[PDB]
Amino acid sequence: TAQQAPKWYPSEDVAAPKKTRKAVRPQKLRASLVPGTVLILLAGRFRGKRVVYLKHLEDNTLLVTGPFKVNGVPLRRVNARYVIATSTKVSVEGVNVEKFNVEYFAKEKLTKKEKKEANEIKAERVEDQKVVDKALIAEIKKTPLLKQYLSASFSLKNGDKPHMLKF
Amino acid sequence: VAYGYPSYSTIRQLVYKRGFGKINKQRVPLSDNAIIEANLGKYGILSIDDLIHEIITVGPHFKQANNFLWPFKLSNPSGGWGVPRKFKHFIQGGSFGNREEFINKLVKSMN
Amino acid sequence: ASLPHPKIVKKHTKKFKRHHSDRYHRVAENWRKQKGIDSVVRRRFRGNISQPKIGYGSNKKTKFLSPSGHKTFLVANVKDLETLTMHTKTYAAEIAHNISAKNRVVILARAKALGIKVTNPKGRLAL
Amino acid sequence: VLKKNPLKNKQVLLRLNPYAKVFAAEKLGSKKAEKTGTKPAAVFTETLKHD
Amino acid sequence: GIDHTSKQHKRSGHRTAPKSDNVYLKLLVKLYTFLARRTDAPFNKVVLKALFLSKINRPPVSVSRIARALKQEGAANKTVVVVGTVTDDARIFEFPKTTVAALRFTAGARAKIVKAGGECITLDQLAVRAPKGQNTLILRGPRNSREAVRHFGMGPHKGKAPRILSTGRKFERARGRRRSKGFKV
RNA sequence: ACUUGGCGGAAAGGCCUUGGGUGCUUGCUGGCGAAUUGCAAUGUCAUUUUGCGUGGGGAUAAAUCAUUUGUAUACGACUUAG
RNA sequence: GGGUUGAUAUGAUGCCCUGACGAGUAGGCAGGCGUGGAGGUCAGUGACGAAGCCUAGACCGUAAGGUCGGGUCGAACGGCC
RNA sequence: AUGAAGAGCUUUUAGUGGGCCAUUUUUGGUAAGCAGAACUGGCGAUGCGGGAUGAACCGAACGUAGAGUUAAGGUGCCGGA
RNA sequence: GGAUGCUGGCAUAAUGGUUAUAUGCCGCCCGUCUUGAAACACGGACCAAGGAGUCUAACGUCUAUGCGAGUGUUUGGGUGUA
RNA sequence: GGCGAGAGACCGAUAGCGAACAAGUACAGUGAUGGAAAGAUGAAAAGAACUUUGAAAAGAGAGUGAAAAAGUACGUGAAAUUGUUGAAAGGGAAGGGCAUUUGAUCAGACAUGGUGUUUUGUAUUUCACUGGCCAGCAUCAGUUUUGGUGGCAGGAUAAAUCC
Ligand SMILES: [Mg+2]
Ligand SMILES: [Mg+2]
Ligand SMILES: [Mg+2]
Ligand SMILES: [Mg+2]
Ligand SMILES: [Mg+2]
Ligand SMILES: [Mg+2]
Ligand SMILES: [Mg+2]
Ligand SMILES: [Mg+2]
Ligand SMILES: [Mg+2]
Ligand SMILES: [Mg+2]
Ligand SMILES: [Mg+2]
Ligand SMILES: [Mg+2]
Ligand SMILES: [Mg+2]
Ligand SMILES: [Mg+2]
Ligand SMILES: [Mg+2]
Ligand SMILES: [Mg+2]
Ligand SMILES: [Mg+2]
Ligand SMILES: [Mg+2]
Ligand SMILES: [Mg+2]
Ligand SMILES: [Mg+2]
Ligand SMILES: [Mg+2]
Ligand SMILES: [Mg+2]
Ligand SMILES: [Mg+2]
Ligand SMILES: [Mg+2]
Ligand SMILES: [Mg+2]
Ligand SMILES: [Mg+2]
Ligand SMILES: [Mg+2]
Ligand SMILES: [Mg+2]
Ligand SMILES: [Mg+2]
Ligand SMILES: [Mg+2]
Ligand SMILES: [Mg+2]
Ligand SMILES: [Mg+2]
Ligand SMILES: [Mg+2]
Ligand SMILES: [Mg+2]
Ligand SMILES: [Mg+2]
Ligand SMILES: [Mg+2]
Ligand SMILES: [Mg+2]
Ligand SMILES: [Mg+2]
Repeated sequence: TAQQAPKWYPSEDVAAPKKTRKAVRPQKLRASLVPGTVLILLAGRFRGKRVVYLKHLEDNTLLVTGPFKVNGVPLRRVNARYVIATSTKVSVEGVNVEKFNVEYFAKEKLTKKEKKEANEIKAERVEDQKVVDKALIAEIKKTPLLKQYLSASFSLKNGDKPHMLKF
Repeated sequence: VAYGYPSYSTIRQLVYKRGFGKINKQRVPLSDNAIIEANLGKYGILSIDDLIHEIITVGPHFKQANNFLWPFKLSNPSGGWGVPRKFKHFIQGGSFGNREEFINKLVKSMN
Repeated sequence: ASLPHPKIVKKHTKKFKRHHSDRYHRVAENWRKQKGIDSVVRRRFRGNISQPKIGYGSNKKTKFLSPSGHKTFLVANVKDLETLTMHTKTYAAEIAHNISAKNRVVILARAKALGIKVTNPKGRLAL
Repeated sequence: VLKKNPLKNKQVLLRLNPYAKVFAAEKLGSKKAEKTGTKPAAVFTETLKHD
Repeated sequence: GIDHTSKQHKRSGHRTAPKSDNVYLKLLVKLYTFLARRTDAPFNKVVLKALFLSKINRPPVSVSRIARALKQEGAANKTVVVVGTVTDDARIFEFPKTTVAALRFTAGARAKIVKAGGECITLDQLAVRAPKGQNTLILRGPRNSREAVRHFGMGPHKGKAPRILSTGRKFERARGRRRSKGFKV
């Protein structure tokens, strides 16, 4: 024999985890995030774009829209820690947002075999966008320069001090 | 050493945050009144509060309670010592000696 | 397939090398304690090499485990391998260095049949 | 296996002391005192203000 | 750091796990540490400690010593326990009907105790007959009777047997032992 | 991007100006588009040099060794000549 | 300082719980690593390549050191008590 | 009164038997980084932060790591503030 | 009386290891006598191999074993697979 | 000691007798005396016929051999030390430690049991996922840091201000 043996072998039966005491209870969003509030996106494809907050979803996310006709941001799901909530406010009374949920955004995950060589849209989502944005632009048209404020993009300038700024 | 006259607040905070008993020559965190009832129930003491009482209202069994209490292991003061130089008397601008009622502030910073 | 284990921690992945194994060829790299009266390494002056001590010891839960999570067991034949039949999730076989190529085939076939992991299934393979 | 500190963790606070529940109910950390109409004598004040 | 009052990491100073590699003694230890752990009897702890002892701390116990011990009051029907060996003694001519528990018996001791109508017993049979030490009587033998102890504490005015191979006249009976030759110690 | 006329030598290598051409203009009002980077991943936008290619111009040497000299010289070097 | 022989499985010098502690020349003690040979065993490895040598190639160990892969080599050699 | 970290007891044996520094007390000496004593604490045998640099001074004594707070000493730049 | 849930990307040298290099800070030559060594104190140019508390007679303390008021077969004899 | 035998927990060519070999040899010293170093091709010389360059030694080929990485400088063929190639760095040394970058190089896990037959070789399989590396969010726990804010007490029941 090259190596003799261990006289005792450890058990291969796996031990079970103790009962944990970490219950899931909901988020306490900060007081500056109210539906209708205008947000600035800080990360992602649409970083620097101003957008409208509509609904707090179940997976600690915010439902969000450009509206798409204004700046090009569709009905989307974002995270609260990657946005700045401004003081500017819109009224969302008149938008039937109850339809949207975590299942509305499902990726239909990709398989192992499908490797992209070098490099589509759902009509339901397109039409729901056209339904919501028409009710939103009707209220954005009231306050002046707001359609422009949303079509524009946010940027920090020389001298901007975010600890001093107000959004 | 630095010494002085402690208040109920700092006695209570010490015994509740850094509260350790000498059970069979071991440093046991108190964490419950059963330990105290088992090791001091002889001397009428049942709770961490009755212990604090025997401490502050210096009783017949202060010796036994204070010996049961393991020496308090305090950190350094979170805001500092207040002086630039420690090893003069509190009177001469240092830290040692009797700081009669200013010991509560230091101990709370250290606990 | 390995048994679940924690993250493996080492605390010193660098080999403890003898003082002046870089300076003299006669001085080998195998650790020797400096026993000198004026040794900076023995006295532990700032900026010197580290000395091995028991605080660098590895956790007893993750000791002797390879990164796969198996403990290595040397084997020279199928009978030595079969001791790990009911211990596949804990122990992995290492074929000894002095084993011939034609017997390595047998050991690897039996290990594949019994589900035993082999750390060196490439020694003495021709193609 | 772990020392939880009272003065936070109200649960351990109440495990150690059951009086902590009614202490907060009555706000005994903010007890008001009965007003009194006592005034010091003239000798105290004149000795204090003396040179 | 700590200003230490005691010596750190000091062994108790007491033997555990007898360093004899005798498996039967190890089995007796396995039994008696269990009994000391679960019986609440001091006898088990005494016997367990005694089983750890060295040979010179396990001196032989004479049957005449056992007879003395049984000539006590209320000790005639007791069980004598010797953690060690029992030796014979021809200086006695009567021996009672006692039972004796011991590790080892010499042939003469066994024969005397049996011929007197008694029985010779092991410490494992003692465990089933008396798990808490019922009606027992532990006997230890003499320790300072040894030869080495004669020389322990050698010095002036102690009277403590110098270490010497050949005895007689002209071996350490001169200057330092009589006033005629210098001084007496 | 062209074009006119100036000024600038401390390291100017930049500053100003003329004329028209061309593009954009968020000064104002509108229309269309963006989505799928899937809840973030710098999410790639700069300048530094070099090389290989195409196509459009431009110009057609010297130094060293060797020989020689002695205003030089340990040797190199230096100074000369051919 | 303590707990734990209960049948069924493996190690009671075992496993587990609890608390404290950790500087070190001369020096002491303990547990281990490695070398030549001896008894035993693995019905151990081996010309389908032993031992040795080289290897900013890999793994284990706090370390002593051990293991593997590749190259070279050619006849013996190791693990455990 | 306070504390006890277990109290007491024995056997055997190693190294050592050149010392040095600081505060204070003090002898000789003009004095000495001189010679010699007393008490303690240290270096020797001891790394660490500070005193630019230093065996002994200040602070603090060391298993391997993480986070926080500080000692002495510092916060124009070298240099953390 | 000790962290669980949801989600995404990658599933490979990407994290990580090793190694060389660069950068910031630290880092005096080992061994040795010595109160004190980096020393303007001594040995050491380099490499391989060899190289230094052993055995014995008599003892001591301790430990283990065997027998035990006894103990020690082995000077010798008998026998032997010598 | 001599002759003849048998053994070894002995040494294994810097060991073991000084001497495993043409060793008390070569050699030194007037002399008495002193006194080494030095073993291993391969199973077998089959020890390289022959061509070619060269004055030749040799080389390059060819050939023998299981192997010329065995060629009488011959088993294996370490290190110091050196040559060539490749890689990298380098302003009065080099080397080391902690940490990361950059370059080079490298191990490990990526099957898993599993609904399941959209199945071929008809029972092999048809198979969506499974577990590793790196992160983000929420809700908690332990240790801590930095802020905002509320209710109370005390003192000459602040002193003052104000009347
Ligand atoms: Mg601070
Ligand atoms: Mg300070
Ligand atoms: Mg070296
Ligand atoms: Mg020293
Ligand atoms: Mg704990
Ligand atoms: Mg410590
Ligand atoms: Mg124990
Ligand atoms: Mg030592
Ligand atoms: Mg080989
Ligand atoms: Mg190398
Ligand atoms: Mg051969
Ligand atoms: Mg002595
Ligand atoms: Mg002496
Ligand atoms: Mg010394
Ligand atoms: Mg010190
Ligand atoms: Mg001081
Ligand atoms: Mg820190
Ligand atoms: Mg600074
Ligand atoms: Mg890498
Ligand atoms: Mg990396
Ligand atoms: Mg790297
Ligand atoms: Mg390097
Ligand atoms: Mg330096
Ligand atoms: Mg000197
Ligand atoms: Mg000098
Ligand atoms: Mg000299
Ligand atoms: Mg000398
Ligand atoms: Mg020299
Ligand atoms: Mg050697
Ligand atoms: Mg006799
Ligand atoms: Mg005889
Ligand atoms: Mg060969
Ligand atoms: Mg060869
Ligand atoms: Mg050769
Ligand atoms: Mg070399
Ligand atoms: Mg928290
Ligand atoms: Mg907080
Ligand atoms: Mg008030």
